[PDB]
Amino acid sequence: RPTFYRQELNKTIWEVPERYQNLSPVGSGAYGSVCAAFDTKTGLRVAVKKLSRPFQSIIHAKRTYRELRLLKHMKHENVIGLLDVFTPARSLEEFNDVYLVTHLMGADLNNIVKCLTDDHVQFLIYQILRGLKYIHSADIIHRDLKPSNLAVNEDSELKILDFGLATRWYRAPEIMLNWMHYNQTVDIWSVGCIMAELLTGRTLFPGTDHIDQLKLILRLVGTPGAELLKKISSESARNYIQSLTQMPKMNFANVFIGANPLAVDLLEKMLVLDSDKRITAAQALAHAYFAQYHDPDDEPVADPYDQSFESRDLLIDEWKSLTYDEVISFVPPP
Ligand SMILES: O=c1cc(C(F)(F)F)c2c(-c3cccc(C(F)(F)F)c3)n[nH]c2[nH]1
Repeated sequence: RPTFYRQELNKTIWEVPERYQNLSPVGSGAYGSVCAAFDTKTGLRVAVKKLSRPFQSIIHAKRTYRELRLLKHMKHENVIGLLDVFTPARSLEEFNDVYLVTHLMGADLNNIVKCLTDDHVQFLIYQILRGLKYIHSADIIHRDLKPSNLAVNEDSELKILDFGLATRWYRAPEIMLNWMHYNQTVDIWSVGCIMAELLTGRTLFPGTDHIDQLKLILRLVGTPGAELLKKISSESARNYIQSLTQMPKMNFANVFIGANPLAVDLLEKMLVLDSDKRITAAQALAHAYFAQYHDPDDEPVADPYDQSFESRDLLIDEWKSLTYDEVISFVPPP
């Protein structure tokens, strides 16, 4: 056990081992607090997230467990992964705080949209796909892909954060409609919204609520055709969709006027209404538009990921304790 030490950071008390010096705040919400820090052990500058109220309820105890499990598993250069996880507690008894350490990045991909040429787009969307491809392959849906959770370095290396746990502007139509069985291509939808915005400077679907959000989607990709109408289970949804004014599928080359044609082509493939026909992350990597970056032996997939716990209803002391085992078994990466 290393030697810890204490300090007050704004509202919160922080108790981090001595290897992290010069804590400084960076942002905080109901995620927890994040500080910037120096890691003496590795020379790296890191982000340290102190979780807010890790075990208030059954749903926070599960959230905490899930998030430790996700971070422990992600090892890929376009996806955040865990440098360290630690607590001040020295037994299960006194365990009430969990800290996660990851590579610092602070800028997010919005902090760029308000500053975006063609090759900059290519490199940025190719990286997101290369990380979705890894993510999807362990059988995980990000579910909330959006500019603010895509972090970029000063040399424009990109990493996905906040995966698996979950702004309406980037959600697929099927989620707006509440479909309970959506597949991984909801993430590819959002990628489609994000590349649009980068090439043009504008939000593609700045819906002002969820009905609006959908009006604006169907305006570009058209109302459902019969092949798709026939796969909708839900009475009420079928009825919703089918009761709007019929809208034709727009020509993307008009709407994206003078974008690279290759880029317009990819969009047209990401933004298919029918989620069964949307391109996949692995197939999009092979698309013409990443001609300059695509390499099939440098686009790895993930180890299997045991998500069997998502269907367990456990006590608050049980997730707490499963988390604890996970903090303990943590083997730092090389
Ligand atoms: O019970 C359901 C409910 C839905 C729900 F998405 F519509 F809600 C669906 C969908 C589905 C998929 C993609 C896009 C759409 C669209 F946005 F075009 F309407 C619907 N496929 N199958 C369903 N079965």
